[PDB]
Amino acid sequence: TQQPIVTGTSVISMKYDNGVIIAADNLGSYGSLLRFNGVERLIPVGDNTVVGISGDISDMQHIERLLKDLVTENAYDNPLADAEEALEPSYIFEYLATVMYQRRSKMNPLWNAIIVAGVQSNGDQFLRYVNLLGVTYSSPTLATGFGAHMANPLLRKVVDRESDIPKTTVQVAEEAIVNAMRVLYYRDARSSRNFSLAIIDKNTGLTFKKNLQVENMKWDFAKDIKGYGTQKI
Amino acid sequence: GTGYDLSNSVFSPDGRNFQVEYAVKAVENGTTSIGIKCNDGVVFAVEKLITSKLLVPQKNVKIQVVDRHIGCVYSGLIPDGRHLVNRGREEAASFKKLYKTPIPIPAFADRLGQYVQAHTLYNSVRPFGVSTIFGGVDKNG
Repeated sequence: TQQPIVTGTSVISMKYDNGVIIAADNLGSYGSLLRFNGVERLIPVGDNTVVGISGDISDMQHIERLLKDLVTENAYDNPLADAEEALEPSYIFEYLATVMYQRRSKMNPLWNAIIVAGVQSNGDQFLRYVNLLGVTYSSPTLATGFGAHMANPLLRKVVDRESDIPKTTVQVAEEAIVNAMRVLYYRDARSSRNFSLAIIDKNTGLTFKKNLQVENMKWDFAKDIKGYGTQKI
Repeated sequence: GTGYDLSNSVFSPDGRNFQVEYAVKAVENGTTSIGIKCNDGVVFAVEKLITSKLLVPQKNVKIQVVDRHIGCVYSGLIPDGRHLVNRGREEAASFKKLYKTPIPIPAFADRLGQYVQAHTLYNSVRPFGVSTIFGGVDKNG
């Protein structure tokens, strides 16, 4: 892809004492047009990984097909594919990063930003980020697009360093994620009120919540704003 | 004349390809493998010879999977069976990439049949030494 067409906006994610949380809206934007509502931008790989993709939706569907084929080809000649030697978040992220960097070096990038979150087999939280340039990095809080500018401050207020992760319950992290999504819907022009959220825990498993809505909207004060300076009525 | 069984894909005066029949003989010398088509699906079974108790039980899997719905077992030269299974996996992957839907069982059967028949078309390639029982469930049952 040399220019994105149908795109999806920010994808946010954070860590907590027992796993990871990742959210993304359900909108496919055709430029300035909010064309496609209901686009699931969270792709659950297996029962232990979730990939959140922002950017060109065609490349995101290509990534979906590649991940499903990776799962299928891992199941080949692997009697433990449902136990040991199963696809880990680290394996999925490394495959994705290899693909992204090779496409970048081939001058035909995958115009996306990908956040791979999950729980390793040893209970450790995996949460990393890659983009169309092949840049890979990880942090207790990750976000793409506008979320990297607005959602990341609110998420770092909850988890600023690694030591804060064991102190963060799943409720606190989910509340922070929902607050960040609300602020994004406030200030992002290519955003949607409906979104999807996923909580990967080392004790509960893959928790996939669809059709969530941004609530508790503060708009009353808008009735008092009049004019653009000197206007009184 | 004579010597019709020395090269593959050579028609004998009685209208036969003896290399294919020799591959069939190689198949007959292999372990037993069966398949049963029931009402809602299929079942595959195979016998694994324990030449020594040094073989780790439950390992050395003989039944292979193609896509997520195709099961394949084979009797004969196990490596040729693995080769055929890899070819079928490539065919199923291309079919899913192009037509979205998982490959139907008759389509997979015809793909494997065309592959083996092409392998019985040239003297520069040896016929497959396997008989393959495969199947699964598709939109037609």
